[PDB]
Amino acid sequence: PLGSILFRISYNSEIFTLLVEKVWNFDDLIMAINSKISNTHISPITKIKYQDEDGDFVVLGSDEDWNVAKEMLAENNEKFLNIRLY
Amino acid sequence: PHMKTTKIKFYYKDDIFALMLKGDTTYKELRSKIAPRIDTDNFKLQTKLFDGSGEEIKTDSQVSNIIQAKLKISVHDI
Repeated sequence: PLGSILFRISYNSEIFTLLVEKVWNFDDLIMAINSKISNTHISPITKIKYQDEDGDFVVLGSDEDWNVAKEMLAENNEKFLNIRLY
Repeated sequence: PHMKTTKIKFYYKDDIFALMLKGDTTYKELRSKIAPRIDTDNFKLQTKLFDGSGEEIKTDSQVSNIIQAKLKISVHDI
């Protein structure tokens, strides 16, 4: 609804979307992720991957990167996220 | 404005990380950024291109240029 980011997460050969407001840090969003990804039946995970504009997949799990995620988005203000697990 | 930075990625073994370097970032800066991403404090960075064997960002004139040029990077253990 509000200015939140939907974490498109593709774990294995499936897709899961976890919403995370731009006001939260790598935790909440993870806390959010774990809340949506745990359904994969493997582990709560602790790191995520995110597709960059380059056309490849990178990681994200730090305050520095976290800022890159929001900013990388800000540029397009899509309000979503192309995440991937495993 | 508030904090202008660049969106440059990096590749470690089989993983890719993403970092933000301002228009004045030095190598050490760039390197310190990749470290917290990797699982080592002994890692190198290199501009990754069609070959994947570009130049190793060890000096500020490169890392920076990578932030400017938006050059892809590949980090590895040393």
